Parts: sequence; C-alpha cells; structure tokens
Amino acid sequence: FTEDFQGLRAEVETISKELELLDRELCQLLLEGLEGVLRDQLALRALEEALEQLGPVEPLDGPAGAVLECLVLSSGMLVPELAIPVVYLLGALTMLSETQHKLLAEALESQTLLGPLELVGSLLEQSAPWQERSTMSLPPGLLGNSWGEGAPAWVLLDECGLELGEDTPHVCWEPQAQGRMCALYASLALLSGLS
Amino acid sequence: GNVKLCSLEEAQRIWKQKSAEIYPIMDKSSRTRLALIICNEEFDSIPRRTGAEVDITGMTMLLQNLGYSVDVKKNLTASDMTTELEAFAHRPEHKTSDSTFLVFMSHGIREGICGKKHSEQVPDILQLNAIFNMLNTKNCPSLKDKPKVIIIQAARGDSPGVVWFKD
Amino acid sequence: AIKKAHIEKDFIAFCSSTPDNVSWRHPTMGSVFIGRLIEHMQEYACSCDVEEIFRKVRFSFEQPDGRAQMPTTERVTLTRCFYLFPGH
Repeated sequence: FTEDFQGLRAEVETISKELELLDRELCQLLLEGLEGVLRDQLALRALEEALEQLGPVEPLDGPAGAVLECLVLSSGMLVPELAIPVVYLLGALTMLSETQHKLLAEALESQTLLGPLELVGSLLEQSAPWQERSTMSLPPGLLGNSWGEGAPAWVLLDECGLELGEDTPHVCWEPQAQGRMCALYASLALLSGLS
Repeated sequence: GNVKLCSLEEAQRIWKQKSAEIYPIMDKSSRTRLALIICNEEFDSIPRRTGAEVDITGMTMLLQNLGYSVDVKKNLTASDMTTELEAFAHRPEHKTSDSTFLVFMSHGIREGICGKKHSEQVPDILQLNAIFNMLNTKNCPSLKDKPKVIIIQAARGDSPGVVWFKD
Repeated sequence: AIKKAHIEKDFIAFCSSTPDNVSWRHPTMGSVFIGRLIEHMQEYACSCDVEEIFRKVRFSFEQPDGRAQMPTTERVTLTRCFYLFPGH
C-alpha cells in the first residue's frame, strides 16, 4: 500500500473491520485480559511466544492465559480468523516501551482511549512527510488541559522519540520516531475497535 | 390475567409431544424477562398519532400478564431509539431470561420506521435490519438461542392494498 | 473455549400491513392490528405457538372490512416453536 498515514489507517482498520467477528462478551474479556498483560513484562512475552504469529497451544496462567482462553477452540487449536488480529496488536506492542504499556493499561481501565488516539492520529497525518523534521503545534481542540510534564499524553509521545514543549510549537517531529508512532496509533486504534 | 393461562395438564401435554423442538422456558421463581416498547406519538412535521396511548396500555398489559417487565419510551428519533435499543441489548437480566418482546409503534415508509424529526426532505428512518443486527448474537450474546419477537406497528407505503374481483 | 455461531437467528417479525400499504388506527379503541393481536394472544397463548398465533391473526383479516390491512410475518429464523406458557 502507501507509506503515508492513510495507507497505515487502511492497514489498521482492515484488522478492526473484520474483528467484528468477536462478540460483545468476548470483547470485554479480551479487554480485561490485555489490560493485565500490558501490566506484566513476562505475560506479554509468554503470550507472544504462545501465539507465534498449526498446533494447539497449551493453557497459560495469569493475564497471559486470560487472553489465550479467548482465542482457542475446545481442543486448544488457534482460530486463524481471530488470532492474527491479536498477533498484529502484539506486533505493535513489542515496538513500544514498558512505560507506554502501563499508560495504555491506565487508559483501558479508566475508559480514556479516545484522548490520545486522535492526538497521535492527527500528529501522524500533519507530520507528512515522515522523512523531515517539522515544527508542529497541537491545537487546543486536542486536549490542552491534560498537556504538561508527566502527563499521559506527554509520556506517550516523549517515549516515541519526540521532543515535546509546553509552550510555543509543542511538538517537534523527528523521523526516528516513525516506527513507534505508527505502532502507538495501531495499538490505540485496535484497542478502540475492541471497545 | 386476561390471558387464558395454560393448564399444567396441557402444558405437560405440549412439552411431551415435541420436547426437542420447543424453546426452553425458565422457572418463574428466578427468570427476569424483559420487554421494550418504543412508541412515537407526536411529531414535529407529521400528523400526530391520536389514540396511540390505548395501544401502549394494551400491549404493556399483555406483556406483563405473560411475565415480562415492560419498558416504554415515547417520542424519540432514529438515533435516540438506537441509544435505548443498545442499552436494552446488554441489560444484565437478559442472561437470566428466556425470551424478549420488542414493540415499535410510529409512522413508517417502505424504508423503515420514522422518528420524531422525520420529514419529507430530511429523513429520520430506523431501517428494519438496523433493529435486527442490533440485537443479534454479536451485539447481544445474552439472547443467543433465545426467541426475539419483534412486533412493528407502522405504515409501509401509500397504496390502499385492495383489488376488486368478480363475485 | 470459543465456538462458532450464526450471526443472527431465532428472530421473528410481525408487521402491521403488507409492503406499500398503510396501517389503520382508531383514536378511541386504538389500532386494529394492536387490538386483534391482543385478542388472539390472550386466547391462543395456552395452546398455539407464536408462529401459529400470528397466522390466526392473519386469518381474521382475510375479509377486507373498512381499511383493509394484511399483517405480514417477515425475517423468520426461529429454529423451534416458541410456546408461551402463561401461568408457568
């Protein structure tokens, strides 16, 4: 496809559009599982090794088993119609730091995904092309009350590679933050579709 | 009450004749059935349904005599009825129920059911399949394998629906 | 343990009239469709299933009197017979 943000948006939403095969009951169970997985460095690696991008997977313990018990048949066989959307989510979580993983668990818990979901989305579309350093500035329409040092929307962008500012042009886009910003948007977009 | 209740002699007779082809009825001592009635009476640009209150009382009494808790919402738009339907689709008491009844009473055209803000220029229509996929197994797993009776009182066109033939 | 299931089944719709035709109501005694439905439901819910009760309501409208209306059963995905058990 395209290397733009609209080419990433179509790449991501094709994983969400057919994720409607997940029921409302399973969506909240997968959400309660991914919340505990994002709080454990070990459970995320244990879950990712179990999925492994044929054979039945053994049941796990803790939050890792909570997610895996939402994606297997009675015999333990992985359903490829639903396991691949999840392994695309984890493929976007390996590119994120553990600090961002915890702040996603706070967003999943207090129902605050839509806060920085569009903020990252608007920053990824106005920063085209990704190959150049550009001095941007978020509008007051995207938050502006939460903004500040140590804020959830601040730490999620600082851990990507962006040099943030409280005043002036608030955000400075660096091309090295491209990989983590696309993964941070993919994580927030897929989790919002599951919500 | 007004419903001629089924005798236990006959209730046993029907379940004995075709047990594997009847939806299982839960016990009255612990079931929590639900029924939703959405009736739009007065409209902002369409003639008011004069006398639509007797239909609300009649259906509510009928559903209560069958063992259903009736929730009635009046005068809503196509988007306002969607908020009350999805809130009705993940109610907690549906997992301890065995059936449900949905009654829709408003104006309507060939497309679907009209809302409060419905006009000729700007529609306000809640189509039929919008109601169906909103309480399907996906958005409402608590009613999987359970009867979902939807009753619709609304016009569907403008023709009288008659034809004259030789007698 | 996750199983596969049909996206929608066990549905049944009972419309007020046939397509392209109008329903009919009375400001004093309510609608003719709502009134006739309550009569048969209060009468045949102890012996007939819902799909057969709706068929009996259509039978009472076989003779067009006044504003002819013919109720229609649409989008039937009932796998079993829905028997209401009044009193149980």
